[PDB]
Amino acid sequence: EIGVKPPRGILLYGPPGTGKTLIARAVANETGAFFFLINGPEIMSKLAGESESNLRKAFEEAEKNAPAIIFIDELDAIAPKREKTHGEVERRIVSQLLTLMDGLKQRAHVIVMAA
Amino acid sequence: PNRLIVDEAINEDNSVVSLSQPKMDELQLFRGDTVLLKGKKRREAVCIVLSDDTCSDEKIRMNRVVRNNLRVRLGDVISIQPCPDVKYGKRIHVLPIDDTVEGITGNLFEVYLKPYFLEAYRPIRKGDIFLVRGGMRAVEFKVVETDPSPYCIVAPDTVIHCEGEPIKREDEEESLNEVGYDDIGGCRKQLAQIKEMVELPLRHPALFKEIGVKPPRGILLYGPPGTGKTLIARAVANETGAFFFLINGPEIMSKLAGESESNLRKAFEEAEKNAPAIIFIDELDAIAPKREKTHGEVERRIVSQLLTLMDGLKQRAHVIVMAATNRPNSIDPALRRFGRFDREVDIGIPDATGRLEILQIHTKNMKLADDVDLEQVANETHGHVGADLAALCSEAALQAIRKKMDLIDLEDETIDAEVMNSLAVTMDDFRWALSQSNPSALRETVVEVPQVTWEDIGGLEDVKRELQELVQYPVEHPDKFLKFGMTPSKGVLFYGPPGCGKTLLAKAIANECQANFISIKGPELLTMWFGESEANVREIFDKARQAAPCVLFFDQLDSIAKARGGNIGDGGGAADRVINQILTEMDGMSTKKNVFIIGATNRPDIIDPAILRPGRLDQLIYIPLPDEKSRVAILKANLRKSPVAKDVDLEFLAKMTNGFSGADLTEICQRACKLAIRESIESEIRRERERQPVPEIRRDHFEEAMRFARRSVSDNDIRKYEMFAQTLQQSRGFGSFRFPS
Ligand SMILES: Nc1ncnc2c1ncn2[C@@H]1O[C@H](COP(=O)(O)OP(=O)(O)OP(=O)(O)O)[C@@H](O)[C@H]1O
Ligand SMILES: Nc1ncnc2c1ncn2[C@@H]1O[C@H](COP(=O)(O)OP(=O)(O)O)[C@@H](O)[C@H]1O
Ligand SMILES: Nc1ncnc2c1ncn2[C@@H]1O[C@H](COP(=O)(O)OP(=O)(O)O)[C@@H](O)[C@H]1O
Ligand SMILES: [Mg+2]
Repeated sequence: EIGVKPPRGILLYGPPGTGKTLIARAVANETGAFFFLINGPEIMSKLAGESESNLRKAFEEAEKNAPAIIFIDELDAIAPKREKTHGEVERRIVSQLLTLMDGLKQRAHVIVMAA
Repeated sequence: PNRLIVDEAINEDNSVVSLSQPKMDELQLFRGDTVLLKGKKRREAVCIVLSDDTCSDEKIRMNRVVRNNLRVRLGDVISIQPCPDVKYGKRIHVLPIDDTVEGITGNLFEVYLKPYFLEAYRPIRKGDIFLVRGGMRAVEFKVVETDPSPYCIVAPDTVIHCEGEPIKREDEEESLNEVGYDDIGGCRKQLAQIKEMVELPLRHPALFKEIGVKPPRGILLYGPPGTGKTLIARAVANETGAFFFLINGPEIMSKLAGESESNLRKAFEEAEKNAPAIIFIDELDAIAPKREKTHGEVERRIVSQLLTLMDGLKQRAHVIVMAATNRPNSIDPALRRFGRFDREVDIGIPDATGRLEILQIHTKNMKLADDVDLEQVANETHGHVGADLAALCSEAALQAIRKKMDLIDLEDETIDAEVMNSLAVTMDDFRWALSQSNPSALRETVVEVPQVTWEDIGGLEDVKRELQELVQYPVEHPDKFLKFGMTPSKGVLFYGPPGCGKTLLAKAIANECQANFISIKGPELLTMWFGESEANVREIFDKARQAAPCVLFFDQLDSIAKARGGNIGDGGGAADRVINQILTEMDGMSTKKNVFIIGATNRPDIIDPAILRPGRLDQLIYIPLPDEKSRVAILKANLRKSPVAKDVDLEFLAKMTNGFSGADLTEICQRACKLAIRESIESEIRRERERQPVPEIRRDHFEEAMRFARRSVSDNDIRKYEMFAQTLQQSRGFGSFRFPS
């Protein structure tokens, strides 16, 4: 009705153990729209190149099964500060995540949540 | 004459234009001919030209479909030219829009294309979108192949096939939402320069060949973050139809030896492969610092690679390399050479009209009420940058949303249409968003607003007028000073006994006046380091110079400014060296920007006279102890909000309070009200005690109040301030200036 931009990026931050994963599971159990969860350790465990494919496939499936709830638990694993980082694979994953974040055209009805 | 104002059609379908017959004679265009139209972002249209008796000479009548094709709206300007040599079509490929054929399972060809193309000889182009009625819902099509290309006349023999993959709504929405020259506000002159460097050689290279010069291939953009450098780059790249390649400084940088060089080489290889291209290197400052300044060899290696790449790039390629930086002085001077971004284009903080344009751009899609006024928001956002303005609009939308949550039920999926239509952006929403938004030009100098207004300040009417005039006359009336050919005054110093309103007169300007306010505590700028204390002075003035018109306020200026050379204990001359840095900033060899310097000092005699000369702090205003009339105004101003008993005679208090300062009167008001708090608290407690009053402060509260009050400034102290103001009078040409005869 008002033609505005919904906030696609939601960032939950705080001391650990507070229940961000608890909120993640609560959202997953109780959202009618499609849900798919990705973890920082899970992405980093995968070899070079396949993590690229995993992230792209996850986002593609999310926008395919619209609406979608994209959750990245332990985001700092996959997006360490570019000012202080060494791994080029991590740099490329940061660039890929940035591009995919900018990719949404808002007709995908896909929300991205970070803990 | 070719340029035409876009006008509404009356009976015209997708392939006819209705124009004035006199212009048909002027342009030598005959009825029934096929005509070529070009619009914004490189869109071409072929139409059968017709004449109309009701069309204005400068206007062209067209329907919605072609305007949507031509990406032009009513009031825009389009080009009209003959389109000869258009042959009949052999085989044309059409493809429908995905959202127009949802649920349609009929034969697209027979139902839609045949009635539309039956014996009509409609001209078409590759990429055209035309709307055809019929069936159960009007169907749009996208023309993807034309034989011949890109123009053909659809003859009856033209084999028309519509099979294939329907076009997604993604490309259609991108075409409308692709950035362009319209999405830029507040940078018209810089945009014109960039047009001259980029668009003109592409449009008319014949002029450059005639004069035999090669236009520069590099444009350097510098300004505060978010001012629109990347947006300008993308807009100029999209309008020229050049492949926009974006490079960020951090992601090029790598720990491995030579990897950043390889990244730059590969990027330039991709740009030279995909031509025309416009390389954009954001954060150029971090990637390419000064080779002699840096000690890490990788930075100098990156700079040398960039030099060799941009030098070998100029092989008559169609690639233009532009970069954005916050501070151009950090960039290596080897880059500033001929070529290698040989021209620098400056993007600044948006002005009032510029930010008004930016708000109009960012609210064109948004629904707005009739109560909301855009010029108001343009005024109130004093130092906001365009990105901040877009965030402001979004935050106001979410403001309306959080207002209207309580009406809508999140549980049910059903939506009410009237509740939906009620939703619109209101002025209150912009006010909230502005209250919870920051100016990025001043985000570093952030401070709370104590909310002081000119009506709050009691007395000082002559001094109040001068502050209004000095801050307002240049910015509000710039042509008037040009008419008289003299620059305005930009310096004020307040000296007086403590508590008389020196800080109030500055806290009023921070709110009322529409000028940026950067606030400085006295010893704030000083640093224990050798070269930082003077550097802090430089950066604070640079911040104020950037966000002009700005009011720079030096509270307790006596600490910063001393008569110089007083003693060797001043940090080994560091204190006296800070003076010299301030002296050049106020009055040095730089163009006088709209930076108004105000200083509030208690003791002015210690101030360096080089500060107090005209041109730095030219107007010295003495704020005395309030007089009988002034003390009345202070009392009324303080008790304006508080409920006061009618039997209180505020004029009587001012008569007995002979020498009390301004803060002394405010203490009495606070003390008088403080006792009234004590009385109401006890009476309320007594009511609780008995079970198991004073709506306005009475005159009885005042009588016990004054006996606690006292005079902050002694008689001897006033004499010192009184002595100083007398010297200024003695310095002037004696006697009231009387012109002879
Ligand atoms: N003319 C006045 N009208 C109204 N209130 C005043 C006036 N003068 C002083 N006050 C009151 O004095 C208090 C603070 O005074 P203020 O900060 O303006 O003093 P100042 O002259 O700048 O002193 P200092 O030299 O100590 O910094 C406030 O409560 C303010 O309302
Ligand atoms: N209010 C709560 N109710 C139930 N469980 C909680 C609550 N707060 C925390 N937890 C528990 O703490 C864990 C949350 O850890 P979390 O902070 O998500 O780890 P990390 O932040 O390191 O990923 C969950 O397993 C959850 O069971
Ligand atoms: N002159 C302008 N007109 C319209 N929008 C602008 C303008 N300047 C900046 N913006 C907004 O700022 C955002 C982009 O910020 P940008 O200027 O690209 O960052 P930076 O210059 O720091 O790289 C865009 O959303 C754009 O709408
Ligand atoms: Mg003060």
